[PDB]
Amino acid sequence: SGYTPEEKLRLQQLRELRRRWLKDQELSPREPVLPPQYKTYRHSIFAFTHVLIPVWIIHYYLKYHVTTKPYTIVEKKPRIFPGDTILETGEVIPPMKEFPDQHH
Amino acid sequence: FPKYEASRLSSLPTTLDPAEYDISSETRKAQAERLAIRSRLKREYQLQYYDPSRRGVIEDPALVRWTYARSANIYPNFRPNTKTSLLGALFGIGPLVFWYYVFKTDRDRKEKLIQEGKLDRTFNISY
Amino acid sequence: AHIEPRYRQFPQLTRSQVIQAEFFSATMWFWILWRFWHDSDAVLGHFPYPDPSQWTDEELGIPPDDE
Amino acid sequence: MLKYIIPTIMLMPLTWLSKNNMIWVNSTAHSLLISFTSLLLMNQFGDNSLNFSLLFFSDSLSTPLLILTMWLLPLMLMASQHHLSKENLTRKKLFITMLISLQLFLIMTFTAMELILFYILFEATLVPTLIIITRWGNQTERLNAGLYFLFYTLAGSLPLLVALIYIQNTVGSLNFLMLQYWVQPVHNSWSNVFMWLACMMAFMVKMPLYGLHLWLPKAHVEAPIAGSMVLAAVLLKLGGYGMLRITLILNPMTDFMAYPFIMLSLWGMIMTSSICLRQTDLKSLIAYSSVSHMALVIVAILIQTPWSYMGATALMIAHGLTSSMLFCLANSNYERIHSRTMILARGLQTLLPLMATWWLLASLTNLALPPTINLIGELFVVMSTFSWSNITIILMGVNMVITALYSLYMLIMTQRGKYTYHINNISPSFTRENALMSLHILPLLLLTLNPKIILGPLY
Amino acid sequence: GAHLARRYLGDASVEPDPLRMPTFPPDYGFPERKEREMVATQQEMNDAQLVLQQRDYCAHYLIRFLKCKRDSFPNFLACKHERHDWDYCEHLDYVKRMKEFERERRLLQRKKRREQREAD
Amino acid sequence: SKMELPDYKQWKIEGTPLETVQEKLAARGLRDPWGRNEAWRYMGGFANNVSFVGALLKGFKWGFAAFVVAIGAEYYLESQ
Amino acid sequence: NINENNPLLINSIKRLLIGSLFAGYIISNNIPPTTIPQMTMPYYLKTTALIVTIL
Amino acid sequence: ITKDMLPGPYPKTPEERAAAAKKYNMRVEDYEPYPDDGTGYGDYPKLPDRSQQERDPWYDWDHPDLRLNWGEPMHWDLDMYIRNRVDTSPTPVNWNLMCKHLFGFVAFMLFMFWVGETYPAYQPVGPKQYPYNNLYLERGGDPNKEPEPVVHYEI
Amino acid sequence: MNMFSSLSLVTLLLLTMPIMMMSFNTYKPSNYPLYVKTAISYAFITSMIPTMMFIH
Amino acid sequence: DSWDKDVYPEPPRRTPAPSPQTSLPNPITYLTKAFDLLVDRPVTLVREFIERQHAKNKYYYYHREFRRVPDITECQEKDVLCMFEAEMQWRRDYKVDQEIVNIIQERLKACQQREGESHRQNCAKELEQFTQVVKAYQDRYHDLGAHYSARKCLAKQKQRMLAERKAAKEA
Amino acid sequence: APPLTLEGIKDRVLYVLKLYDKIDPEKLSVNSHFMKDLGLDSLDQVEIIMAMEDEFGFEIPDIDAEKLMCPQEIVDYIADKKDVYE
Amino acid sequence: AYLTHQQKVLRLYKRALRHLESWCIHRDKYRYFACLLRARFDEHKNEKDMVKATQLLREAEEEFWHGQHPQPYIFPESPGGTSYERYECYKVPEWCLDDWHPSEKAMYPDYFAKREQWKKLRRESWEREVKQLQEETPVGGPRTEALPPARKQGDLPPLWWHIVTRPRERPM
Ligand SMILES: CCCCCCCCCCCCO[C@@H]1O[C@H](CO)[C@@H](O[C@H]2O[C@H](CO)[C@@H](O)[C@H](O)[C@H]2O)[C@H](O)[C@H]1O
Ligand SMILES: CCCCCCCCCCCCO[C@@H]1O[C@H](CO)[C@@H](O[C@H]2O[C@H](CO)[C@@H](O)[C@H](O)[C@H]2O)[C@H](O)[C@H]1O
Ligand SMILES: CCCCCCCCCCCCO[C@@H]1O[C@H](CO)[C@@H](O[C@H]2O[C@H](CO)[C@@H](O)[C@H](O)[C@H]2O)[C@H](O)[C@H]1O
Ligand SMILES: CCCCCCCCCCCCO[C@@H]1O[C@H](CO)[C@@H](O[C@H]2O[C@H](CO)[C@@H](O)[C@H](O)[C@H]2O)[C@H](O)[C@H]1O
Ligand SMILES: CCCCCCCCCCCCO[C@@H]1O[C@H](CO)[C@@H](O[C@H]2O[C@H](CO)[C@@H](O)[C@H](O)[C@H]2O)[C@H](O)[C@H]1O
Ligand SMILES: *C(=O)CCCCCCCCCCCCC
Repeated sequence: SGYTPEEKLRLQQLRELRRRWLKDQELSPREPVLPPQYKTYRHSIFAFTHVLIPVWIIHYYLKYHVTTKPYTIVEKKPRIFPGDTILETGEVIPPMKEFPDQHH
Repeated sequence: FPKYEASRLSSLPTTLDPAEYDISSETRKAQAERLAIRSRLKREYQLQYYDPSRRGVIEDPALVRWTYARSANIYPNFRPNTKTSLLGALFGIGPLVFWYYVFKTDRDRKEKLIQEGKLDRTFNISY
Repeated sequence: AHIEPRYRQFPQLTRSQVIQAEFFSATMWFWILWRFWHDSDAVLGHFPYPDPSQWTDEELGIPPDDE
Repeated sequence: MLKYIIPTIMLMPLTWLSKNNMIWVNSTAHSLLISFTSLLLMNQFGDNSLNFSLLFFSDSLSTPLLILTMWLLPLMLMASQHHLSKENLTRKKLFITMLISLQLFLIMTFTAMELILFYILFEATLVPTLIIITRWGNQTERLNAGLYFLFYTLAGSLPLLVALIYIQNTVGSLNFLMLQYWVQPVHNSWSNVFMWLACMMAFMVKMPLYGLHLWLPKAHVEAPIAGSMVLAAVLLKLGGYGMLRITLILNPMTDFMAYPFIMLSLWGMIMTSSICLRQTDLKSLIAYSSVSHMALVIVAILIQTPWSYMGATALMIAHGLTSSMLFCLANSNYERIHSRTMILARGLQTLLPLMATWWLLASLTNLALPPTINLIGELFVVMSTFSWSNITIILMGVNMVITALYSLYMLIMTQRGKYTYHINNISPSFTRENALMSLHILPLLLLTLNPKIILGPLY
Repeated sequence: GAHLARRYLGDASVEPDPLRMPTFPPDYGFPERKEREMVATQQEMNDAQLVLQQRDYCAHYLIRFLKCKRDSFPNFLACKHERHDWDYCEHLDYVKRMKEFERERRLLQRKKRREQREAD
Repeated sequence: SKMELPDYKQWKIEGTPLETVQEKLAARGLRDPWGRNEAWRYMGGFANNVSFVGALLKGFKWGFAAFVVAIGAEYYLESQ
Repeated sequence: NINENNPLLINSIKRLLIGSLFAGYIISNNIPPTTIPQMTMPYYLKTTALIVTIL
Repeated sequence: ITKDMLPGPYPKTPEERAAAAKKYNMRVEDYEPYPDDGTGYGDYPKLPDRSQQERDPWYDWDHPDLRLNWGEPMHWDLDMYIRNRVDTSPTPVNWNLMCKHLFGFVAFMLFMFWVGETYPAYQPVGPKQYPYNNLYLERGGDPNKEPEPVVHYEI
Repeated sequence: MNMFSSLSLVTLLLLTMPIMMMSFNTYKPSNYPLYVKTAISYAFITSMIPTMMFIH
Repeated sequence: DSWDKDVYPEPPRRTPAPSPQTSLPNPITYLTKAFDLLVDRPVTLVREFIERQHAKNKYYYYHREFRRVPDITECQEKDVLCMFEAEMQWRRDYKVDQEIVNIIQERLKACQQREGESHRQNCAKELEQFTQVVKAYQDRYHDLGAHYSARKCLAKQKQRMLAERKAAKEA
Repeated sequence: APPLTLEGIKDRVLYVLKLYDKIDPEKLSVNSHFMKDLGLDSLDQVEIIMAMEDEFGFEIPDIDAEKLMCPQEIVDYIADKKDVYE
Repeated sequence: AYLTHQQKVLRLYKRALRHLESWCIHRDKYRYFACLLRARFDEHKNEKDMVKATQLLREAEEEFWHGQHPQPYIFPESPGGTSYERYECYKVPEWCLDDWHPSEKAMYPDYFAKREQWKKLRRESWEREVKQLQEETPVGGPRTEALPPARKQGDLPPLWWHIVTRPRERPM
C-alpha cells in the first residue's frame, strides 16, 4: 500500500528543498539591522501624569464650570437620624421615643 | 438500529448509502473520468499559479459563469406562467396588502380613541 | 528555562509553587471553620420556627363553637 | 450664493488653464478652499431662514446638504485620478468639468427659492451624471444603465413639471417663502389625488422608492467611482430634499396618500436588506444598502412629525458620507483585482491591515452603531414611527437585525478568512487611498460631537 | 409546606386564601384587641430615607442600626447588636403574620363546623 | 541539546491496572500488545492520586490546626 | 510540559483566589440594607440549597 | 470570457445538453439543468444541495477555506453554503426525532409553568402590615383627603 | 461632593488615557500591555475612594 | 452664585455633624485633607491667576430683547408682510416654551435624586407643576406636524375653544 | 513548546515501536518495512499510526497514513508537517 | 466510491477505535475494549466471498452509526478541533515581501540576499518544469493529480515553489 518509487522520489526532492528553505528563514546575527535611534520613581511619574494631572483638570472643570450651572451635580441629601446635630443651623434632632427595650 | 432518515438539512452519510458499495465497472468508469476532469482543470490552474512571471488574478471562468448566471441570465430565461405569476403575486402584493390592513386597522382604532378622549396622552408631547 | 520538560515522567515542581498552593488551600479551611464557629446560624437557622398547631384558641381569639 | 456659485464656476477656467501635470493638484486644492468657505452658511437663526436674494436662500435643511456637496467634489477628484491616468489630457479636463458642472447645479438646486428654478436645476443634474456614467464607465452595461437612469427620472419629472405650473397658476407663486403663508389645504378629489402623485413621484424615483428602484443597482454599479460617490451621497438626496419641501403644500391629503408608499418602504427595506445577504457583487451589495436606508427617509418624510424630520435630515447626511466611503473602499479593491465579485479576494485584512480598519469603521457606521449620526438619525426615525403605529417597531427591529448581518458579512467575507492564493498583486494601500478613506470617516465621526448642525430646520 | 398540600390536594374551602385574608372581622372572638403601636414617626422615617418596604412596625430598630453603622465607620463589624435587635423585631413581626394565618384557618374550620351542624 | 529519553525497558504493566486488563483478556485468549505504551501513566509520580474526597480536603490539616490555635487565642483573650 | 511557575500567572490568580474567599463576606457586611431579609422559615427551607448541593 | 462560455437558455436537445455539460466542465451524464419552469435558471447545472462544510477537509483544495477547486462549477447557492452559513452534514440523531424531542421538551415545560402559576407556592403567613393607614401618605396618596382608615391589631 | 465627584470621573478618564495614547502615537510600545494593566490597577484604587464614601 | 435660585430652587442643606462612635481613624477624613492640599489648593491658585487676567479685560454682552409685534390673529389673510412678523414671533415663543418645559423637567429630576427613597412624597409639588406645564404645552403645540405654523396653532386653538363652548352649552 | 528535531522525532518514533509487543526491538531499524521485514499486517499498521498520532498529538489523515510503511517514512512525514529542518 | 474494500474496512477500524476511545476515556478500559474490537475484525479477516465480506462491512457501518459518540474527541488542530485554522491569520504569502519598502528590506540584508537566490532558482528552472510536464502527460491531459519527480541532475520536481515556500505551521 505504501509509496510508489516515483512518489517516494518526488517527496525526497521536495524535502531537500523545503528544509533548505526553512533553514534560510533563520536570521543572521546582525539582523535586524536597526537604523539609528527604580520602581518608586517609575510609579511616581505614573501617579503624577495619570492621576494627579487628570484630577487637577477634572476638579478645575467641575468646580468652575459644571457646578456653576444649575442641577449639573445633584447629590442625594444626607440621611438625618434622631440625635443628629445639623451643621448648617446647629439644630438638634430630637431622639426617638422610648422603646419597650425588649431583648432576646 | 433505526434507519437513517435523511432530511434537507441533515444529509445521508456515505457509509450508510447503498450507492457507495456494490460498485460496478460502470461506476468505476464514471469516477475515472470525473477524476480526469478535475486533474485537467488542476493542471491548467497550476501551470498559471506556479508561473514565476505571473502577477495578477487567475481569472476563473467558473466563478464568472456563477455570478453571471445569478444576475444577467435570469430575465432572458424568465417565462410568465402559472408558477411565476402566482409566486410573484403572493410574495410581491401579498405582504404589502397584509401590512396595510395591519397598520390601517391599528391607526384607525387609535384615532377613534383620541377623538373621544379615551387614549392616555398625559405626558406625550414629543412626536 | 527555569523548568525543563520531561518525557513520560512527572514534571519538575518548584518549592514556592507547592508551598503557596498549600497555604491558600489551608487558608480556605481556616476561613470556613472560623466562620462556621462564629456564624453557624447563617447555615442552620437564625430564629426558632413556631409550631402553629401549638397555639391555643384564646391566643388566636377563636371563640367557643357554641356562641 | 454668488460667493459659492462664482468660485465654483472659476474651477472650470482653473482646470483648463492648468499645466498638464497639475490639473488634479490645482482642482483638488481649490475645491477644498471652496469647501472651507461653505461653513459660512451655518449662520442660521431659530426663526428665520437665511434669505440672500429673490433667487437663493439657505436654511438648516439645505445648509448641511450644501456643505456635503462641496466637500464631496475634492473627494471625487482624488478617487478618480488613478483610473483616469492613461486618459487623454483633454478628456481628463472634460471629466473634471462634468464634476464641476454637477456641483454648480447641486449648490443652486439646494438653495433655489422658487420651485420651478429648483425643477430646472433638479433636472439639469441628469446631463453631467448621464455623461459621466456612459462615457467613463467600464462595462458594456453602462449604456443600458444610462437609459434606465434617464427615463426613470424623466417619467416622474415630467408630471411634476405640469403639477408645479398648475400650482403657480392657481396660487400665483412658486416662491417657497410665499408658499409658507399662502398655502391652502388639499381637499379630497380624484383631481387632487393625481396632483399629489405628480408632486411626489419624481422625488420617490430619486430616493428611490421600493418598486421604482431598479435604475439604481444598474446605475450605481456601472458608474465610475466618482459617479457612484455623487450618485449615492447627494443625488439620492435630491429626492429627499424635494419631498421635504413640497409636502408643505400637500396637507392634509398626505394623511391617506402616504399609506401605499409607507407600506412599500417598510416592507421594501426588509426586502432590500435581505437582498444584500445574497449579493455576489460588492458594489451591487452597497447599492442595495442605499435603498434600505433611504426607505427610512421616505417613511420619516411621509409621517411628517418634528422628530421624523430631524431623523430624516440626519440620515441623509450620515448615509452620504457612509455610502460614499463604502464605494471608495470597494473601488480600492477593484483597482487591484479588476473585479467586483465579493468572494474573489478574501482575507484582505492579512495583506492590507490599515485598510481593514477603514472597512470596519465604514461597516460600523452602516449598521448604525451609537452614538454615530447614522444611529442618531435611524433612532429618531424609529422613535417617531413607533408613535405613528407601535407595530412598526417590529419591522424597524427586524431591519436592524438584517442590516448588521450584511454589514458584517461584507466585512467578514472580504477582510477575514484566508487570502486567495492566486491573487498576488495586492500592493500596499497608497497614501491617496488612506487619505480618501479618512476624509469620509473623520468628518462623519466628528459630527457626533456637534450633531445639531445636521438635524435640519425642526431642531 | 403542608398547607399547600391541604389547599390544593385537599379541601380549599377551609384553607386561608393568601390573597384575600383576613375574611373575618378583627374583633370577632377577640374582645378588645389592642391596636399595634408604631414608635417611629413618619417624619423620622422620611428623614432617614428608609425604603418604603422597610417602613413597617420595626422601623425604629432599623433607624438605630443605620445610625450606628455610619458612626462606627470604618469598623464594619460593629453594630452587630443593633442589627440583631432589628432582625429579632422582624422575626416577631413574621410570627404575628403566621398567627394571623392560623387564626384565619381556624375560623374557616369553625365556619364549616357551624354550617355542617346547622345543615344537619 | 539532545533530550535523553528514559530507557524503554523500564515500562512494564506489572503492578498496574493494565495487568488486570491483560488477565481479563487472557481468559478469552487475547492479548494487549500496546499495554507497555500506556504504562508510564501508572508509574512514577503519576501513580497514586488523591480521591475526590481527598482533593476537597487539600489543606484541611493545616487550616484546622490554625483554626484550633485561633479559637484558643480568642477564647483566652475574652476570659482574661 | 506542565509549568505554572510564571509570576504573572500566580499573582493574577492569587488575587482572585483571595477574592473568592473573602470578597463575599466583605461586601455583605458593608452594603446598607435595602429590603427586609426573610430570616424565619422551616428548617427544610433553610437548608434546601445546602442539601441538594451535597446530593 | 467570451459569449460562448457564459450561461445560456435551458438546453432543449441532446446536442445542447452536451454543449452545456462541456461548458460547465461536467460530464454529460452528471449534468442536470434545473427544471424549465420559467424561473430563470437557464442551463446552469443543478448540483447536490450540500454545504461546503461537507467536503473533505484533508484534500488539497485550490480554495481551502471555501473547499472549492478552480474551474469546478459552483453551486447556484454557493454563497449560502459557505462554511459560515447553512450546514447540511449528517447528524447523529435523525432530524425528525430531533424536532420531536426539542418541541416536546419546550411544550412540556410551558405546560408545567402554566400549572405552577395556577398552584403557586407560598408560606402560611398573613399579609405584611404597614403603619399609618398602610403608608398612605408615603406612597403618594393625596394629603387633602382623609384615607379609608386601616387598623392593624396585636395577636 | 468635590472629592467624590472628582474621583469618580478620573476613574473613567484614567481608563481612556491608554486609548488616547495609542490612537495619538505618544506611547512607548515596549510594554504597552503593562501600561494598560498598570492604569487599570490605578483606576481600581481611585474607584475605592468614592465607594468608601458611599459605604460611610 | 451664577444662576438664579428662584428659577432653579434647592431646599436648604442639612448635613449632620460627625458623631464618631469608633476609636478607629476615618480614612475619608485624611483623604479629604489630602485632596484639599494636593488638588483644591493648586487648582484654586491657577483659577485665581486666571481671574486676575479677566479683571484687566472686562467687557459685556447682552440678552436680546424682542419687542412684541401683532399676532397672527391680527393679520389680514394672505398679507405676508404682517404674517411674516407674527409667524417669526410665534416661532420664537415656541422655542422659549420648549425651554420652559425643560426647566420644569429639570426641577423634577433634581428633586427625585435629591430626596432619595422619600421622593414619592417629597416631590409631589414638582410632579404637579410638571403635569400642569406639560398639559399647557400639549394644548398649544401637540399634533401640529412638521410644517407647523402660527396659522395651524390658531386653528387648533379655535377647535379647542369651540368644543369648550359646546360642553358648557350642555351644562 | 520545545522545538522538535529530526533526531528528536526519530527517537520517539522508535521509542513507541519498541513498546509494541508485535515488533522485535532487536530486528527493528528506521528502514524496517512493517510488512516485509517486521511481518505485521494492515490492521496492525493502523494501530501504529494511531499510536504516533497520540504520541505527537496530531492526526494523520487516512490517505496519508496508509502510505507510511517504515519508521523513516513516519519520521519524514512528521518533520514535514511540523516544519522541522534541523 | 473510489476507495477499495480494504481501504473502507481499515478506515472503519480506525474510526471505530477513536469513538470507542471517546466512550472509554480511561486508558486501561480503552485497551481492554480495543482488543475485543480487534478480535471482531480478526474473526472475519480471511472471509473470501466478496459478497459476504461486503455485507459484513455494511452491518459494521450500521452498528458504528448507532453506537458512535455524539461528541467524539478531535485533535485540537484537526478539522473541527478547537485550534483548527487558528494560525491562518498569521500566514502571509512570501510574495508580499516584494512590496516591502527599501528601508524595510535594508533591515534584513542577509535574508533578502538568500531570497533573491531562491527567486533566481525559480526562474531558471521554470522552463524545464513546463517542458517535463508537457512530455510526460498523455494527450487529453492528465488522468490523475499526481506529479512526477525530477529525472535529471539539476532538474527540480515540477511545480515545487508553493510546496517548498509555503508558510510555516507556526509563523508568528
Ligand atoms: C490565615 C490562616 C493561615 C493558615 C496557614 C497554615 C500554615 C501553612 C501551611 C503550608 C504547608 C507547607 O508545607 C507543605 O505541606 C504539605 C502537606 O503536608 C507537604 O506535603 C507532604 O505530603 C506529601 C504527600 O503526602 C509529600 O509529598 C511531602 O513530601 C510532604 O511534606 C509539603 O511537602 C510541604 O511543603
Ligand atoms: C400608489 C397609488 C395610490 C392610490 C391612492 C388611492 C387614493 C384614493 C382616494 C379616494 C378619495 C378621493 O376623494 C373623493 O373624491 C370624490 C370625487 O368623486 C368626492 O365625491 C364627489 O364625487 C362622488 C362621486 O363618486 C360623490 O359621491 C360625492 O357626492 C361628490 O362630492 C369625495 O368627496 C372624495 O372623498
Ligand atoms: C403598493 C402597495 C399597495 C398596498 C395597498 C395600499 C392601499 C392604500 C389605499 C389608499 C387609502 C384609501 O383609503 C382612504 O382612507 C382615508 C381615511 O384614512 C380616507 O380619508 C378621507 O375619508 C375619511 C373617512 O373615510 C374622512 O375623515 C375624510 O373625508 C378623509 O380623511 C380616504 O377617502 C380614503 O381614500
Ligand atoms: C430533570 C429534568 C426536568 C425537566 C424534564 C422535562 C421532560 C421533557 C420530556 C419531553 C419528551 C418529548 O419527547 C418524546 O419522546 C418520545 C420518544 O422518542 C417520542 O416518540 C418517538 O420515539 C419512539 C420511536 O423512536 C416512538 O415512541 C414514537 O414513534 C416516536 O414519535 C415523542 O415523539 C416525543 O414527543
Ligand atoms: C485630557 C488628558 C488629561 C491628562 C493628560 C496627561 C498627559 C501625560 C501623558 C504622559 C505619558 C502618557 O503616555 C505613556 O505613559 C506611560 C506611563 O508613563 C509610559 O509607559 C511607560 O510606563 C509603563 C508602565 O509604567 C510601561 O508599560 C511602559 O513600558 C513605559 O514606556 C509611556 O512611555 C508614555 O508614552
Ligand atoms: C411550603 O412551605 C412551600 C414551599 C415550596 C417548595 C420548597 C422545596 C423544599 C423541599 C423540602 C424537602 C427536604 C429536602 C432538603
